[PDB]
Amino acid sequence: ALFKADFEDGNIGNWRARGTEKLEVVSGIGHNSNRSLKTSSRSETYHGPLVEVLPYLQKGSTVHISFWAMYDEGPATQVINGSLEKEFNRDTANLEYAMFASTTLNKGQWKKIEADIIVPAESTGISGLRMYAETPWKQSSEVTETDTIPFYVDDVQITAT
Ligand SMILES: O[C@@H]1[C@@H](O)[C@H](O[C@@H]2CO[C@@H](O[C@@H]3CO[C@@H](O[C@@H]4CO[C@@H](O)[C@H](O)[C@H]4O)[C@H](O)[C@H]3O)[C@H](O)[C@H]2O)OC[C@H]1O
Ligand SMILES: [Ca+2]
Repeated sequence: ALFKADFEDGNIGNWRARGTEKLEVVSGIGHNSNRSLKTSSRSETYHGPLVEVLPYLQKGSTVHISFWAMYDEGPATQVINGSLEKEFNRDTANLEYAMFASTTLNKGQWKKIEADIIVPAESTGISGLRMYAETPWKQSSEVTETDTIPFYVDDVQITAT
């Protein structure tokens, strides 16, 4: 148990948007609970809730990340991805991204996204590693309504292996 977010305290914490989207801890919508993190006002596939997690982890280790996600408007099914944003040498202009997991969700039902991930070693110069959720990438030219639907995440956990 290295990191846990259940949002039951109502606090956004260090969770942030990636662009112009809106994040809000809502009540009355949750995974077997009353609170969760809603992301809305998405206008890119890459808009989604993100949190910095490097400080919780040991560089050079393997950890297990999971979370639950739900959407309740738009298409009948939609893919949601779990991804990592990585910063090296404190160079904010040259960020990297990787999908670590993907599942197809049915409208209105909660489902788990999970995978092992590798935390790069110290000698890489890694300086940020942030987990986030999104829909499949993208492209601004081609982004649609179904791609940018609002969605909920809950019960985010990272664990040792
Ligand atoms: O292996 C490939 C993967 O690397 C790739 O991952 C996608 C890479 O693009 C990601 O979208 C990025 C997200 O960051 C945006 O920058 C923001 C916009 O400017 C400011 O508002 C803000 O400060 C920045 O954070 C960037 O514009 C956008 O392109 C996407 O989420 C990843 O899924 O996927 C394809 C694989 O082949
Ligand atoms: Ca919750």
